[PDB]
Amino acid sequence: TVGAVALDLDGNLAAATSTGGMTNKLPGVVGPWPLVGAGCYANNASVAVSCTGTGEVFIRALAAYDIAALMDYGGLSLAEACERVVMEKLPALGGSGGLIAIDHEGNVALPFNTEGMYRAWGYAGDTPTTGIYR
Amino acid sequence: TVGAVALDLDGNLAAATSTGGMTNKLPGVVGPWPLVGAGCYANNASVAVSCTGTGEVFIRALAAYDIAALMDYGGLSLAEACERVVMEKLPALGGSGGLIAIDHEGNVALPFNTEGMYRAWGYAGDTPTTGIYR
Amino acid sequence: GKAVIAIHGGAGAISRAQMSLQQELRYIEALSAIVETGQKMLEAGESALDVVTEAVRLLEECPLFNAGIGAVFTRDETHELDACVMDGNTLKAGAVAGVSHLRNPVLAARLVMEQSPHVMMIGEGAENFAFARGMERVSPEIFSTSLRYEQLLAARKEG
Amino acid sequence: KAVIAIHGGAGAISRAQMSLQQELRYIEALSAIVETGQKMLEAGESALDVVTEAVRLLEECPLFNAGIGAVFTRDETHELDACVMDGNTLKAGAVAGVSHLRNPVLAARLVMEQSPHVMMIGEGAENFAFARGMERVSPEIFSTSLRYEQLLAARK
Ligand SMILES: [Cl-]
Ligand SMILES: [Cl-]
Ligand SMILES: [Cl-]
Ligand SMILES: [Cl-]
Ligand SMILES: [Cl-]
Ligand code: NA
Ligand code: NA
Repeated sequence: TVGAVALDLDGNLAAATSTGGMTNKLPGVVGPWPLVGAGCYANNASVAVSCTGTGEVFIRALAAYDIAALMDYGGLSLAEACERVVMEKLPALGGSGGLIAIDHEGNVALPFNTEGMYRAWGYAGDTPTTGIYR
Repeated sequence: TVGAVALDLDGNLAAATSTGGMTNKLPGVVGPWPLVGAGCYANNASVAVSCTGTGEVFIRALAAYDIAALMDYGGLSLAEACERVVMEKLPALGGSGGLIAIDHEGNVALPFNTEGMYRAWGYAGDTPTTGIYR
Repeated sequence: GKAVIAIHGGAGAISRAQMSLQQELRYIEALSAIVETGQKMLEAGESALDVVTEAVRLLEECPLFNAGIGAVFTRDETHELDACVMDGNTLKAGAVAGVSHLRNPVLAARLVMEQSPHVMMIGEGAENFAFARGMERVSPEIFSTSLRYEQLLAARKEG
Repeated sequence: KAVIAIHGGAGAISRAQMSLQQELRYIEALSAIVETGQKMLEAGESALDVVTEAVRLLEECPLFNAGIGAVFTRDETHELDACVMDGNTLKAGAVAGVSHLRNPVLAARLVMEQSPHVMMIGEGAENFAFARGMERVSPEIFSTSLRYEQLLAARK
């Protein structure tokens, strides 16, 4: 799985995700990646999110939309909503993974509960940041 | 599309949805019905929901989970969450349809913004109620 | 606590002008029978998960409703069926989409839920998983009804 | 405050089993893609076009499990999925289970823009794309040695 989220100069959010699924997957399995609200979500009112990890858990937890709803309805910060979903709710269902998120104020979060997540980010006009490990 | 929601004597919620889609649909289209959080959702913490109507809008608005999140995070009653989603948010996106919902306290709601919705409900030990029109 | 069921058979443009009371009564009688089965199962201590599975299985079997037997026709005069089920206790779910050879999609969804580590399967992969777990293969012709074929015809031109 | 973030997957990445030069191939790929998105944002390109292009580049890069470099299924096939959502209009497009589309994210965007649907699957999704001039690719153009060896190891 791969993904991207962005906030543009006009204040618009967008998200995308693409994958091959899991090595040795049972043919016909659909994970959260092509599912709006599970693998991918964007709403200018709140956040743009793209997810990666244990597919069935991100569907059950509606992880991408849950970030949005925790912020919009719960009043959580982006960082608190990410901590809640990735470090608490996903492991409680037996899930491993992470996500990338940008809110409408341009806060960015790249939470993950795995050993690694290939990731990078950067503000327009600035040097990018990259990572693999924790 | 058809569906069912229930609350059992043990306090457990469940939801199910099944469909043939739309007459004359393009082969390969998936509407909101098989999709957790769009057409079907259940969580003992909140609500069980089964949806029917404009496929694309129920996905974009994650209607079934939105009921749950409005109740759990927003503190809305079942009736308030149902009005918000079915009578305000879905029409704002051009969506037509309805849903059935039971919350963890045993309240039942059968909102729809269409001319009709084939529907029925009943408490265990009570006489059932049926409807077609408004 | 107070157990309860609700069911639906679809939302859309129903008008009184279009309907006879006998037509309406077929729908009322079917809905009443299915909700009464659900109520009786709840009263007897059956799980919410088993009750919504059985109710939707009955709505599938009922030709009046667009699910299972009585499914609408696609542009290609095919049937493509989808279903989902979710357990609020465990937050497990199962779903199938784009299946044509499974009589009761909700039962296939329950099989994904209960007999796999997955939530959603599609198309031939979903069918093959179900068949490997002993679910019967049917012809998609079993879903066809004159009422839904006439609705396809009324929506198109012939050639 | 325009900004982009990308990812190339979360999971068990082991540093004992990695050289710095191996890691740097991933860092260099991520850095190049984020820089392309940053430059598009600075130029006034839309968030939707930026995430589409970033994901298209991650698909093209064989290092990442999307598009070229997709993992293998139990049957030594590829089954690809993608989604894209516009936070301004709340429109979305998605494809699942496609094997003959080079760039699933572009097919997802095609569903969003050229149909009233959000999600299409399998051969019906492919046929929708092909009927709109998207190219049919050989199903095997995604295959790489590294992902085939990981398949062999997953079985063992
Ligand atoms: Cl890990
Ligand atoms: Cl930066
Ligand atoms: Cl690192
Ligand atoms: Cl209507
Ligand atoms: Cl009525
Ligand atoms: Na039926
Ligand atoms: Na790739």
